[PDB]
Amino acid sequence: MSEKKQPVDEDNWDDDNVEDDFSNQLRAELEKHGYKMETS
Amino acid sequence: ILDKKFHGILDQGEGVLIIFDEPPVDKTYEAALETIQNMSKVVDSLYNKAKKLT
Amino acid sequence: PKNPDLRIAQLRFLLSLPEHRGDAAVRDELMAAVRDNNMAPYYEALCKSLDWQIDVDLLNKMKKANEDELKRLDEELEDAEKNLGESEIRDAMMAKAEYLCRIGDKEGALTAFRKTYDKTVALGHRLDIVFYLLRIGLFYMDNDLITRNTEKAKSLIEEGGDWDRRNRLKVYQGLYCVAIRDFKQAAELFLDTVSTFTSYELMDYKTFVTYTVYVSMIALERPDLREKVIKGAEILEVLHSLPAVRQYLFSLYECRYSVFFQSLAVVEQEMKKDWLFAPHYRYYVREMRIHAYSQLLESYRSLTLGYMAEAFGVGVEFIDQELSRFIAAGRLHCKIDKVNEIVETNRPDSKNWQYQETIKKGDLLLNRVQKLSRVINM
Amino acid sequence: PPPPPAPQDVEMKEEAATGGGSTGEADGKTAAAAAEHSQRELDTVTLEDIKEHVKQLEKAVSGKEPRFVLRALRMLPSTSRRLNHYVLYKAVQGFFTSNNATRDFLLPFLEEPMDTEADLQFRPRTGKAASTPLLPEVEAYLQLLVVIFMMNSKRYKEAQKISDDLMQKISTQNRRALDLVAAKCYYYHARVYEFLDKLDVVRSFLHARLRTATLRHDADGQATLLNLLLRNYLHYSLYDQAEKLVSKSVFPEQANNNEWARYLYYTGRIKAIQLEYSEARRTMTNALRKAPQHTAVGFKQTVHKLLIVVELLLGEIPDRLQFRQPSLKRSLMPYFLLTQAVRTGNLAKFNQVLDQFGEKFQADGTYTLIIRLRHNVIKTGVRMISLSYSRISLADIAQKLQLDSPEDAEFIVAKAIRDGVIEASINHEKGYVQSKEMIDIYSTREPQLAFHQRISFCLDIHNMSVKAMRFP
Amino acid sequence: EQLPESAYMHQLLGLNLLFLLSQNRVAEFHTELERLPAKDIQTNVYIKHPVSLEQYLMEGSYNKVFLAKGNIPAESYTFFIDILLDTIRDEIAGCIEKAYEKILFTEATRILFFNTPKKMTDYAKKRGWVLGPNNYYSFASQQQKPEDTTIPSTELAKQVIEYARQLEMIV
Amino acid sequence: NYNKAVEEEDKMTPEQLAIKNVGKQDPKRHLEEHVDVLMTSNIVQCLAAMLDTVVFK
Amino acid sequence: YLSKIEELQLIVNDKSQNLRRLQAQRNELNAKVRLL
Repeated sequence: MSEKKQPVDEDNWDDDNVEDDFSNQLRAELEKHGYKMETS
Repeated sequence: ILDKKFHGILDQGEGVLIIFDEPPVDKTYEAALETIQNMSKVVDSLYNKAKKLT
Repeated sequence: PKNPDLRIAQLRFLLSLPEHRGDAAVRDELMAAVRDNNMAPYYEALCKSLDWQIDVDLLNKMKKANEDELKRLDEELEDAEKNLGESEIRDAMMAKAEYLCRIGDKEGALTAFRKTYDKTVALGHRLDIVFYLLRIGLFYMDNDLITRNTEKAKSLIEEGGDWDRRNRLKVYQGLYCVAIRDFKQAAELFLDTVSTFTSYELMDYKTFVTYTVYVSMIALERPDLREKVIKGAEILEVLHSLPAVRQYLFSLYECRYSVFFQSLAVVEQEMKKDWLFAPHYRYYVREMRIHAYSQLLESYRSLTLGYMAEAFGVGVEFIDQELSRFIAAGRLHCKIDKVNEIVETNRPDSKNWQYQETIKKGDLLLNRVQKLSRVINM
Repeated sequence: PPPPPAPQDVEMKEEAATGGGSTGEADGKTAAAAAEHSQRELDTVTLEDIKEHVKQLEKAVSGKEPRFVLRALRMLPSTSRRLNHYVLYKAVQGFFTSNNATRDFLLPFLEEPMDTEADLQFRPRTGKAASTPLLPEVEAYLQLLVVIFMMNSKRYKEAQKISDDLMQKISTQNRRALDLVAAKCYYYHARVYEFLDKLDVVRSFLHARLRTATLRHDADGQATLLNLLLRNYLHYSLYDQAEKLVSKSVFPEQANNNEWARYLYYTGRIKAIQLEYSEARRTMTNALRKAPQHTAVGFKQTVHKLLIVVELLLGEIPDRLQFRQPSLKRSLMPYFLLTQAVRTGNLAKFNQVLDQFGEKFQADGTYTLIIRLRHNVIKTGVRMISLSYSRISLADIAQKLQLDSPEDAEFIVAKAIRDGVIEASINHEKGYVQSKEMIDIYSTREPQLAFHQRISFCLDIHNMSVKAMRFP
Repeated sequence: EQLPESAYMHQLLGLNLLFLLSQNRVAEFHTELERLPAKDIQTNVYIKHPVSLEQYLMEGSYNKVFLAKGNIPAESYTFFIDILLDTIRDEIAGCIEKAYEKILFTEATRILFFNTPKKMTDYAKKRGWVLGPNNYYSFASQQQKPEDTTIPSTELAKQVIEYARQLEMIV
Repeated sequence: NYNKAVEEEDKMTPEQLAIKNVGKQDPKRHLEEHVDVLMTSNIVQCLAAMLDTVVFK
Repeated sequence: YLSKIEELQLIVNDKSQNLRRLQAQRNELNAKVRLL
């Protein structure tokens, strides 16, 4: 049904939905998350 | 508490342990989980729907 | 005849993630090339590895030897098919031609898989097919291979099946369920542990022990936790050769958290350094952390960051971003304060959301079936 | 010459149904709408929009439109012999020489079914004779010797407005065929009129055409011409949405079941551009779940990119990737990083996505998003952190989001109380928020307030299924 | 539309927009953002300054008012920025303790301006206000003590009457 | 508890309505007897919830 | 032509005969269910 204005108009990708729930959060970094032990 | 030998709440601020419990409500549980199964069955009837349409 | 090529899976991953040893892959894999006459360890190391100063003549004379074994196969196949044998010479060529696919590229796959793919007649002539496409689908990053040949095996090989090889299919499906982060199904399919001592498909059953602990620490409940690693020992011998795994599971059974930092850091070192984990490790760290944090808050309510900083160290503004994004990740039902320093454990299940989910389904479902009943008029 | 028999077949299958069958479905029928060949013919118009229509090229030039428009006659029962004429003229394309008699010779061809005889009385045959030739001419808008002829063919369709307005002289409800065809062809009117310039007196055409369809025949005309009027006021400057605010008469049977869906979409874009979050996102949601199917390739996609702009403006949206057509990916190369800039709180990235993709943001053309998207970033911050901590300080969140002073954090918290998300007050000495979350708010009598609407909505749909059970 | 280019075009839109901003509209602002959008960000300080000024007004700054009033006569927007001062002050009359604890003389001096006229005294004697001892409160309880009736039962019992009634007559 | 314990076998019927194409002779209808019981029984319960607000005033 | 639209437009309201055609058929159906 094209009758409107419009005739001018989970490999790594559903993991990307939780990863874009994670993209601003701790990429891997693994040292930081292992060196927060010994600064005290 | 994590082994359900002891049903209550401890404290550190005021130091007051308080034991209480009330888990089972089948009025909520059995009804709503059977509605979840009902909705799965209605999704199973969605193809009778999508078959009579097209 | 799968285990050095599962080491090739190991070693193509060694070429993939660790660039700390940027040519250890071509080291032990070129050794695995100059033994067993395997030529894919410089086909795919000609594609993805280094730019090859000189190994041309000393490995293309053995590509000519690859052609020698390939053409004595390509003469044995006709000089042996003279006998009235149903798929016998087809089996003798499929063994060494999928072993050529082990040796070479997807030329071996197209002259082996597609050749003994159609005319299959028996239990082994489809068992070896499903397993020897499962090998290369486990080796590369493919999904249609390792799942759709097992779907063929559920169709073709079973008819109800055997007792062992369907559990071997369960082992392969649980290996995809640990390749993807399918938590419940990995451990559910790794439940049995009676028929997988060491086949020709297990270059390390202790890596199966790692695969069952690395998912049982998440998915398995606490009565299930004691039911698996307390009530039974059949995994606990082969991981009582690995005591820190047992120690970490009993500390998980205890709630002591600085050794969670310790041994979870061990598991996360290996989680970078074990394959089928590299698109998937990011969820694991915070997921195990919150898997402890749930029972942590289930201890009590008037908690702090000092009595928890005993377990955390300086978990003060660590738990700022940590627990705040656990709150903002739709997780960890709690309330938390700064200087009054409240903690909250909450959510009895008969409250509002279990009352809500019915119309949550049947509003979109409602107007779905309603518009489906509005196509009927005009 | 072997493929043009397929238009030869489908052409006769169309006007057999349309002409003979819907003329017999117009003679005495239509108790509500017994013109089922009207919906059959709109199905075949969608079929001619899937395929080439009849004679755009078809390995020849101009065969069917000079042929079949002759000799309908509606007479003594040997007019199936005129149908036999229609059938046995088809040796011309296969055997004889084809010649060009379309788009130039059509001007007396349209007058042939009137100048043969007094054919019949009903207008759907006239709408047939001016639609079924001329709708196969509109979708070739190459603007050279083809668009002035779409223009004149729809001037004949304006004569079809005239012979829709002054034919049957009152109350013969042939509008449930001609408005059903006229929805389509008036959309193509607006298309061909606005392939060149904005339409000016066609606005008053559309106004009076909405006027004439008011009560005497109020069937599928008002809503479709209102879609035309709405997209008219949408494509151009925005002055007469107060007309919908004062003359909201927009409620038919909502017949075509997708017309109402896209209608609610267009007026959701309206309330999105007037000012709304709540009502606009719920009618966007209702049009979203009222997507009819996905049987039309990637047409939900660009229109959905512009649909959930308001959900982006909520700030409570994750990445939207479940909608993503892979052929939409190369066009959402801005839009993916835009919803990433929604998930991120960076300011330099908030303006560097703009500095990177302002041209596609102009392709959107709806900088109402960017006039409030910074405010959306600070409201995302306040929703997250104010749901997070009970007694936070304004300095913690402030110099965690680079506010540099107490008093603008005070104005943020004050306009957030004014916007009403959380209780959070100020321990007034120099700021230093004293606040709380809200659990133990209420949980028992308050659900059963909304459960009246739950089950009253359910019983509404009960009675609607009853009145839908009435149909067979 | 093909007219000679209008001289006062840039600030007649600004007069209308600042009058709109003074009278607190909600959607004519956006039809103004739709009728001529392309001359808003690139140029036209009579429009470019009020629209980012509106972004700053609903960003959280009544001090950008005075930063801006550094230079906005703009051919007699002076009356309209006086009405903008009025929509500062009566929105202070609303937003001075919406849900605040208490303010003092100095937060009146910061959020309000003109340190003490008879106009903030008129506020304290005009809105039903308690001028505490160099101190402020909305009331003695700030919320007029909400319980709403202490009876949520019988009105929903009448709801049950018509609810069972509508479940009647239907099957 | 009656009205749940029999509702699970009530919903064992639409699985039997999934006959994918058609494999069932006539509707074999078990929709009823749990509309009406729920209907009039909870009409009785809601008018009983009325009854205290009725007798009291 | 003043009142000369209204009776024929009330004849447009004669889906009542079809919805009640289902109702009278159901009358017959369940009435002879009963009689059976």
